[PDB]
Amino acid sequence: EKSAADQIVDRGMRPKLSGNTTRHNGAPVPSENISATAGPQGPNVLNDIHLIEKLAHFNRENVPERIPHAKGHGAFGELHITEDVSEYTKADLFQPGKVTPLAVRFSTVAGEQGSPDTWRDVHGFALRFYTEEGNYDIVGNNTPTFFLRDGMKFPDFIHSQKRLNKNGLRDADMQWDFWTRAPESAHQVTYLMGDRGTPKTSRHQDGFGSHTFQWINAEGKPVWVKYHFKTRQGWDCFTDAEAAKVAGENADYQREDLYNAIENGDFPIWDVKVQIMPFEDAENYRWNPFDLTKTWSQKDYPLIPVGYFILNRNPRNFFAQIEQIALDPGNIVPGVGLSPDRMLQARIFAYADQQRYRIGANYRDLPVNRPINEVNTYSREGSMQYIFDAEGEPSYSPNRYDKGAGYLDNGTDSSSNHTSYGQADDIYVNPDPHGTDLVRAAYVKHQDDDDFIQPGILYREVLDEGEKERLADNISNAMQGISEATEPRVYDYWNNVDENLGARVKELYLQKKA
Amino acid sequence: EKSAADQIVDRGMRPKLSGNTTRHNGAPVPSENISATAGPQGPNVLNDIHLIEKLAHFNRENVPERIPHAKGHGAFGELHITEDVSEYTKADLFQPGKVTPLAVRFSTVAGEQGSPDTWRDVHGFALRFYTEEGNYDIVGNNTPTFFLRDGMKFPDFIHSQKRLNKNGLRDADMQWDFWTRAPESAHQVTYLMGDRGTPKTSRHQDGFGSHTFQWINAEGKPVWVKYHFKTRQGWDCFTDAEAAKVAGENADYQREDLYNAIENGDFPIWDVKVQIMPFEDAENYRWNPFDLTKTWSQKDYPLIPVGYFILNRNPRNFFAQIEQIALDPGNIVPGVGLSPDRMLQARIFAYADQQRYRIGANYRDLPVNRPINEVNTYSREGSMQYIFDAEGEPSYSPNRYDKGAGYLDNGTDSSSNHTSYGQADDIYVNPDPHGTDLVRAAYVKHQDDDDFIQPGILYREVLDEGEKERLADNISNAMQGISEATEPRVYDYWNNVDENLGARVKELYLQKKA
Amino acid sequence: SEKSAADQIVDRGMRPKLSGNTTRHNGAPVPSENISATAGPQGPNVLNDIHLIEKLAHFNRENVPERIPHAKGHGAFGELHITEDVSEYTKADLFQPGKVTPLAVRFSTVAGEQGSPDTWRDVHGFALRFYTEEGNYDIVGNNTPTFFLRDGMKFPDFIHSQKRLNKNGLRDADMQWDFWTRAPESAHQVTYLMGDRGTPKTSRHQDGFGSHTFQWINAEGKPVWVKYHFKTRQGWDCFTDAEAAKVAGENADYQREDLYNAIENGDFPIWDVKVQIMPFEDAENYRWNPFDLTKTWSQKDYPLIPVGYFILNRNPRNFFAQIEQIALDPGNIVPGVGLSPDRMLQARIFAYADQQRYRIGANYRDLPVNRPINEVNTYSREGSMQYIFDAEGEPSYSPNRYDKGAGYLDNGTDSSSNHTSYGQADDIYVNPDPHGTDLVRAAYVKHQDDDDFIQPGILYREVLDEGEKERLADNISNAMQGISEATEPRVYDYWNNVDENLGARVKELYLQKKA
Ligand SMILES: NC(=O)C1=CN([C@@H]2O[C@H](COP(=O)(O)OP(=O)(O)OC[C@H]3O[C@@H](n4cnc5c(N)ncnc54)[C@H](OP(=O)(O)O)[C@@H]3O)[C@@H](O)[C@H]2O)C=CC1
Ligand SMILES: NC(=O)C1=CN([C@@H]2O[C@H](COP(=O)(O)OP(=O)(O)OC[C@H]3O[C@@H](n4cnc5c(N)ncnc54)[C@H](OP(=O)(O)O)[C@@H]3O)[C@@H](O)[C@H]2O)C=CC1
Ligand SMILES: NC(=O)C1=CN([C@@H]2O[C@H](COP(=O)(O)OP(=O)(O)OC[C@H]3O[C@@H](n4cnc5c(N)ncnc54)[C@H](OP(=O)(O)O)[C@@H]3O)[C@@H](O)[C@H]2O)C=CC1
Ligand code: HEM
Ligand code: HEM
Ligand code: HEM
Ligand SMILES: [Cl-]
Ligand SMILES: [Cl-]
Repeated sequence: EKSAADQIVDRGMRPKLSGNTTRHNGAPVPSENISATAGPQGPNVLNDIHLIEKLAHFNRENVPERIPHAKGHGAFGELHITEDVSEYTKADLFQPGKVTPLAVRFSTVAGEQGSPDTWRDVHGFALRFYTEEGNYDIVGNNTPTFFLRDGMKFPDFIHSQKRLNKNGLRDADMQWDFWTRAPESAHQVTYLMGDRGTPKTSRHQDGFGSHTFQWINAEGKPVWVKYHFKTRQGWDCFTDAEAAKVAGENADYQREDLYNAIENGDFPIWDVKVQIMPFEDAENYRWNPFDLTKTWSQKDYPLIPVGYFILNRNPRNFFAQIEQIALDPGNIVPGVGLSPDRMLQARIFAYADQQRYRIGANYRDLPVNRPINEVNTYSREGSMQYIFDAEGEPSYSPNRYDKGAGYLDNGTDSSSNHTSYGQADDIYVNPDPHGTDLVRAAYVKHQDDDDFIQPGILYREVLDEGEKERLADNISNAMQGISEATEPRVYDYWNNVDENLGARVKELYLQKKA
Repeated sequence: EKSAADQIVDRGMRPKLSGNTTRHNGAPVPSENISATAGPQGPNVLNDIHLIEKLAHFNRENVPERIPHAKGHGAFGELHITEDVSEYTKADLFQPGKVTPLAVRFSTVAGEQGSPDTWRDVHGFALRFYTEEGNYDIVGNNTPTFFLRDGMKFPDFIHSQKRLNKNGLRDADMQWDFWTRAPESAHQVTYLMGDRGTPKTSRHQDGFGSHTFQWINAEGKPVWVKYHFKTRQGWDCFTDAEAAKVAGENADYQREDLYNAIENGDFPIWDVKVQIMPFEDAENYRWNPFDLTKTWSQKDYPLIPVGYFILNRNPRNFFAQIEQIALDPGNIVPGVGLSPDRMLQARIFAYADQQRYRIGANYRDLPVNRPINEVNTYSREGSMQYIFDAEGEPSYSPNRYDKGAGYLDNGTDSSSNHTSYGQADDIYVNPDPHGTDLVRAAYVKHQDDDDFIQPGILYREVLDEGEKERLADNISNAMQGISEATEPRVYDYWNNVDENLGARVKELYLQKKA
Repeated sequence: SEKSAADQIVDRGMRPKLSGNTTRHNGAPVPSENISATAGPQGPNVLNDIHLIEKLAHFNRENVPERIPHAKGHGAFGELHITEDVSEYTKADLFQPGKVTPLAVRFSTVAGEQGSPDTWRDVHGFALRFYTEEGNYDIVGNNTPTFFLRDGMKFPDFIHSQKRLNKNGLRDADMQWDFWTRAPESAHQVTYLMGDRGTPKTSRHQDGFGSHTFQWINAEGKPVWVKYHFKTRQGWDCFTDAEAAKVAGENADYQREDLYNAIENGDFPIWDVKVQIMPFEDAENYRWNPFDLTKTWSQKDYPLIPVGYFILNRNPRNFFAQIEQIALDPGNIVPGVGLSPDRMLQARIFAYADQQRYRIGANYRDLPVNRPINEVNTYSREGSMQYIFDAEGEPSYSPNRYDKGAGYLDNGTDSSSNHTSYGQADDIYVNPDPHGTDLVRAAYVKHQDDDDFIQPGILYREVLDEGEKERLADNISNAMQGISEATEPRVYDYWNNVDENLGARVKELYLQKKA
């Protein structure tokens, strides 16, 4: 019952201790039960050192929860490569036969800590691979798409899914007012309002990178990729009513399920697959290949196998290793790049920015966040600096010593004299930008790009009749509480997805409005 | 539609705005919808100033939640004095005819920010009165008693009610292991496991100061007091099953109920009453009068009316005025004092300590935390200093200027030359300390002091047959999941409360188990 | 080389020497430390230069709140060696015969901020940590046997008066003297401060003192009162007022640099560790209140008793990580050591950890320099930046059904109900008579010779040589420059109260320099 992740999860852990407790300076604790007073009925004294230390540290246990994805849980495990994808990527963890330790965190989106796992919501599906060339995180979701195509709109969407400023209540009118006024949301809202909005567990859902990313091979050739993590346990979903019943019975149903499964040796597995779009295919694809609200059809780009991952290790300490994990899509490694997906580009900034605040400036030094290789950096100081460089090493580059600089640099000067390095392939090999100016512009318009065609295809060509009916039923449930002003916007929105769906949504909504 | 609290709840509020949005420097925002790129398909530029500002501030929305009592909600209103209690207290807010603005926050204890209002739990009942001699907070609960008599044990109790370190799950075995090994808990556990563990709303419960406090009149004469807030709406409780059903239907049931009631003009009212124990009655009472786990019998000390309070104003902004309120039992005013209740004495330190961290060093300056009178303090600086003293005023006392010093001081020197002020009645007029040394000691033992007699009396003399049966049923439900190691300890604990209760608890537990 | 017993401690958290190329904080290779990525050579900077943003953002977060007070300081590591038998007086492990214990020290000024000169006239901090087998024992002392105040309520007043005016950010002579003359309990320490010892040349050329009365308790539980004295083997060596001010401009880090260089060159500074020991029963009848910080115990009544020595033989590996982030705290006591009814000390026992929780973070105790050598067994958990955590599944509460344990007075299995009592809290201190049964705000118990002026008067009349007496008056009159006309007579009276001849000379010199 060993795990490749054991090295990682044992970092920072004390041995088992017994006898008597100590204060934080190591001195023996007199009592955990009775505080010191000036006479049995006299006042508490200021100098009960343990009392104050115990209370003060208790007072500082809590830290800001994530916004969004506050409610979550995770595990550790292993990635196993079983295919040869070296033609497409030089990324070390993806080379033939590689086995790489991993962490994963699953989550909901809108609710706070302690909110139920089985509220209808997207679920986060966020992986870290502790690779030989650094931590590579694929911070995904249980959906191949998402609600928006521009990060500028992300805080609007998340406030609309959270609580009204006046009274701290979540609100149907607000959710639908936003969604109908941001019709790019239709693809993901259709997915969310279906059966997959309420998966039973974290084990019984697929995961996806959602965004288009780039793979680059040893020769520098790029291809566009999408990640699919296909559950070996299978999709398994509650109905709307079932999900609510479970929310009241066990708000931590999914957290408990994953813990139990691993504790019992029932290790969940996902097959890792990719869609691969040749660089030359992108401009002419029927949909914009970088628009997050557009999936690539699997009839055009079938899933290609890479390997599998398995979760075989529960955390040693939930707070230290899961609450404090700092999963970040900007944690890329050689052989992997980004794309002109504006949502992705905003994310590459946003996660580390939040983590610097939520955890601290030195969050990268915490056991679960350190890579397996040594970090060679000129960064220094900051709050709670546990790790520091070898004595006397330089704080600046270029310098006259040997600590070094970037791989493009010579290590000895500032690259003046008009030195150029060229295309920043490590970010991504870019396609045509279609303009020479700083602009605020639409995405390049491809033949079938609109806000409604893909969820309409889902409804008309993929869903069975039971799925179609449950979708309409779920939507009409989610509509209860909207204002009269919002009603026709919602009718119009669903009509635009499909006129039969829209008709049925309105029919059921009106029956329930009573 | 007016409230005395209007002055307070309007502090910090912007006027209604329209037109277009602005950045935080006041410059016009170009778009809330589209971010700037270098070409339509080019990379996002670093200098989309609004994008980064919007994302970065979004990233910092969350702050540490309270530990404990994270999940709560509140309102504002008025305290009205209707009786003359000036013979007992000189406290300004309690003088005849006085009408004082108030805030209140209600809460659960164990769960985090998103957790259901209707989990079985104690409910917090925390009041601020914005008096002419400062903010006076009575930070109470919906129970006249509590689980412990020494603050040293408080973090143990709260960890036992929260989540296991390994897996983030709450745990029955942990809750009962602590409760039965800390049998002082029996009084409150009996109250908690009865109907009152699941009140339907915040309006349908009493509130209590719980601790013994002190009242001092204009002549300096002290009496011991306990606060009772008697609901005019009446106690109204869910069954165990009903509370869980509601948790799944609406995790914010009580928050929503209070908001709706006030919005609809159905203003909830509580009658404010006190028990008053003469200073000379304390040593000879059948129970220790300062032990939080001991209530004063209302047969011995009947409720004496003081006035009523009414909640007639919802917050303008929930986060700003409720999440950020810093309710603190150390917020006492002239005419009110403490007592040798060790729990109370620990609390007088603990709340401000947490608030300095949870909110910030300058939390007292936030609109909802400022008193109505001007604060004259030598404190200065700290993070986010909004309010500062008049230009050039001195930073130290004693000084040669006019800002002043304490009311006991002369305003000109340091009170050297062996100056004494005598008894610190503003803290409390103390009873005998029963010793001359710094000690860790039991409370003074009164005739009927033990851990079990009071809940036994509740069971044997107060509860009706349905209440007694539901109590046993609730306990046996809450026991599901305890280890075989814990079972006999729990059987014994309940037998100590009452032999018939204990027998029924074991009977129902064994029926439900396996 | 030169080994140190402190090597274990100072090596904690240190990376090996690295070469080749730099990496981002996720471990991926850095393309450039020189050029940022743009959309075309003359195009805009792109958002997704991940290294650029990470480098700038972590740079932006390098600074942390400096200490208030004692912001400007520096330190080293070394060894405590016991050479005498004091076991009849204390059971404290580090003080037992033959014991060798690793140590840290930080020296400092008081009023100035992080960038301010080491040689401004000021008290100097002398703060020791001993990494003992029974926990970290810190003696957070100063280079004076006394201090300005006898009640912690007044401490923030004194420190604001030594810092900057609220309106304009300037330090101010009038404010300093207005406070001192209105708080005449300050006279003892101000006399010490204004003499030669206000300007020691280096950290090595000054004594250290615990200042407060502490308590020692032996194996049988018998207490004695003690004061610590750390007697420099290098000897007191002081600048004049003029010399110190010149050095302040020439090298603001004169003392920091001196200590670094001394240790690098193998010139390890040493102090002899001694105590005054006052029998418990002597306390009530001493001519001065033995718990009043403004009162020293005469060495004629209580001579210095030798204990051992300490030596500084190791420079820090990283100044910020090991010195700026050290959390020295007088509340870090160990078995065999206790407190006393010195109200300044009692306030300090609260204040340091309180500031450190803010200045560093909730989990500051887990940083390499702050961890003891023994394992910490605590039910505390979580908090920001939790690096260290308990063994998997260990309980978070006591009493519990497992083995993690509780306090040494507890039984480990219940809450000590049923009216359990443990008795006198000797680990805090064996208390003397409290002289009352009520919560009060009261003077200290008045001993025969207690006043605010006799002790500095004795220093002036019986201890100082003629040169010291004259330089004292000259230094005081220099420090008075800038006081208001209102403050002048207060200062004249204050010095007259110390000694009429000193007062006359102070006024003479002050008026010569004013006009
Ligand atoms: N292309 C993609 O990456 C994905 C697309 N979709 C949706 O399917 C539509 C067609 O895509 P395309 O790949 O061309 O067609 P395909 O028929 O090849 O794929 C349809 C996909 O939809 C999934 N699916 C089945 N039931 C549901 C449901 N209740 N809710 C959400 N998804 C479900 C299928 O999973 P299964 O094989 O287990 O039946 C399958 O992955 C798209 O418009 C999109 O909305 C959904 C998931 C992935
Ligand atoms: N003394 C006090 O301040 C209080 C005591 N108690 C409990 O009552 C016992 C007797 O106290 P005493 O004042 O001498 O006797 P009393 O008969 O005068 O008061 C009994 C109290 O118990 C309340 N009560 C009724 N049902 C329940 C229940 N389901 N769960 C919890 N409380 C309930 C009553 O409320 P109501 O009048 O509305 O029926 C009343 O306030 C105590 O041992 C204590 O456990 C409870 C509340 C306050
Ligand atoms: N009792 C104590 O713990 C100390 C007292 N003092 C001062 O000395 C006075 C007499 O104390 P007592 O112990 O009875 O007499 P002692 O003669 O036994 O001791 C006098 C002390 O004063 C020190 N001293 C010498 N020059 C100066 C100076 N320039 N500035 C400050 N201190 C100096 C001496 O150091 P050295 O032996 O090297 O000459 C010695 O430690 C006290 O009122 C106090 O002000 C000062 C330091 C410690
Ligand atoms: C521009 C759009 C988005 C922005 C700005 C954004 C930003 C953030 C931030 C700041 C966090 C908190 C990170 C932390 O504090 O550790 C977060 C959490 C998370 N986000 Fe996003 N997000 C966006 C869209 C997405 C998308 C499209 C996905 C999936 C493809 C996603 C998946 C997740 C997941 C899984 C988490 C939780 C990670 C964990 O378990 O720790 N987000 N997001
Ligand atoms: C020694 C025992 C206790 C300690 C150390 C303690 C400490 C605390 C702390 C630190 C907070 C968070 C405050 C904040 O961050 O704003 C809190 C919340 C709270 N406590 Fe306690 N507590 C104790 C027992 C009690 C008792 C006996 C009562 C009732 C009589 C009580 C009622 C409350 C309430 C109502 C809140 C939430 C206040 C709000 O709504 O903001 N606590 N407690
Ligand atoms: C009631 C009076 C006093 C209070 C409230 C007080 C409080 C403090 C605080 C809060 C710090 C900053 C600690 C940190 O953040 O690490 C500090 C620094 C310091 N204090 Fe005090 N102090 C008092 C009097 C004294 C006395 C009498 C002495 C010496 C006997 C002393 C010696 C020091 C030293 C040496 C430092 C710097 C420690 C270091 O180098 O890190 N203080 N003081
Ligand atoms: Cl920040
Ligand atoms: Cl803090």
